[PDB]
Amino acid sequence: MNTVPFTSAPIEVTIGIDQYSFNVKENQPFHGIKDIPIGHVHVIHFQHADNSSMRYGYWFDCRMGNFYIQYDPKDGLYKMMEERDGAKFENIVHNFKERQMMVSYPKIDEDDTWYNLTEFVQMDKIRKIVRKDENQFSYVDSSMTTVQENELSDPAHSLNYTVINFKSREAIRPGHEMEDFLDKSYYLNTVMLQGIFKNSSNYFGELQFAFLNAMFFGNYGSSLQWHAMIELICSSATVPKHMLDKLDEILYYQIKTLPEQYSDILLNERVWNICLYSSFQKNSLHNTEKIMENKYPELL
Amino acid sequence: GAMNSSNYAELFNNDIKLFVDDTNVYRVTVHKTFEGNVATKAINGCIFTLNPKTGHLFLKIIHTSVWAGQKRLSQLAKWKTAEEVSALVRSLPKEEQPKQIIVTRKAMLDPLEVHMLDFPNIAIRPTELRLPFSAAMSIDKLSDVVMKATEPQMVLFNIYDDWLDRISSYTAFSRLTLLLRALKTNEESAKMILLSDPTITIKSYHLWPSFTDEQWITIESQMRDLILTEYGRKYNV
Repeated sequence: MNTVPFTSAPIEVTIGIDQYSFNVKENQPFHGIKDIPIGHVHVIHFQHADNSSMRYGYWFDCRMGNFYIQYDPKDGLYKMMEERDGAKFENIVHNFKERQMMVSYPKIDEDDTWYNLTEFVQMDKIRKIVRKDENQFSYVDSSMTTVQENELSDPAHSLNYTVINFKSREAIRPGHEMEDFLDKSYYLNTVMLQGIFKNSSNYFGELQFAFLNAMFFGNYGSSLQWHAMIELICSSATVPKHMLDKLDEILYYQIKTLPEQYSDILLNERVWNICLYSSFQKNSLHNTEKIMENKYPELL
Repeated sequence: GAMNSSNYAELFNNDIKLFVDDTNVYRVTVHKTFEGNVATKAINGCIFTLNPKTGHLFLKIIHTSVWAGQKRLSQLAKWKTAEEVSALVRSLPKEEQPKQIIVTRKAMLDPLEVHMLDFPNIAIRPTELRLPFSAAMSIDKLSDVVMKATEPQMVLFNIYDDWLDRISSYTAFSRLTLLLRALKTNEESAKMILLSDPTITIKSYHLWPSFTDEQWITIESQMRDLILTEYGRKYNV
């Protein structure tokens, strides 16, 4: 069980940790989150009471260091930092617990939700999408744009997701124009799986990370990336059976976890109706299809 | 973006552009089989690729042999159209390649775009105009060359004959589309109007009769009257 202490809470803010969140009042004595499960990535995110614009947050993994949060009154936001003095850090953590000023990561023991949403997400890959190599943790916010979005402006702040484009030379072998555009199996399996991602777990990891960024920050480019990676699979006639089964599980827990009130902007009608009902894999997403119909029949 | 009544004069500026119409690419007859089921028989078709400024027409003849053993022919037709248009562009010298291709049906956008990936600076555009180019097989000489073909064949024509010696592109295209609209709404009457007078002949190297300027006025008036009449009959107005 690991801990992320907070130096203070000077401004009124809603704090999230993974799918949980807590309201904290201006200069309430809040000093961290404890009992955070080791073994998965995590995200701690913020939304100031005064600016329901710009949700922001930090991906991290407690195995990679001792991290803590500190409000910065110049930049006006809660910053994640690393403490390198291991002794000085257990000291702060232990004194804050003794005073009981820390909330407990509130995991129900039956609940695999977070595992299921992050099964394939690995910190190492996050730090390639969010390049900032002097920190072990990664910042994301509502307004950050992706590399593809930038192509159609500041690259230091870009989400370097893998660029997918169905009408590109990459996607289309010369002489197989019609074949490849109607059956993306080539693009999926050779170009993307074998070529760029190397295996399905990295692909699933990027898909899951894109969804989580869309959900927690309303990051629109991430929503686009998540839909594109689903569509690439659902629009391929030839998919390894281990991928289809896992995809149904992945999407199920993602649809299950979304706030009900957000289905309008986060869920692309065309892609979902095509994946569930028109595509090659229309019949391979039984759990994802059952939950979509029983929760958002409108969008369909 | 899309082509409409507002940006109509762009067709006649000096940016090379082509219209592509695929409506006659996949042509069938529908008949009854011995067991009483329905079957189709393909006949020869053509891609109608036209430069509206110069009148040059690139009539690509689609031989029934193309369909042999293929499924989802109506879908395939769109891809074969885009394949052949792309090959036409590749075959032309750089300075003759179009800057825009305007497809008369929106279903052609994705096939063409995909086939034209090698030409990112050629813009593929839809149109909101309701152009009459499907009636191109009502022009006797075009229908004749399509139906006689025994192999894939490209045949070149100027669809304006020699009109441009005497009128502007704008006026030529309005005449062409008026003639085709008429032939589409009522071929039999349209063709009657064109040939009634046996003393007005079609040159061997032309598609339409050698009307004088005054005779074209009478013709155009006669085609307008034909079109408006058929409208009242269609809608009871």
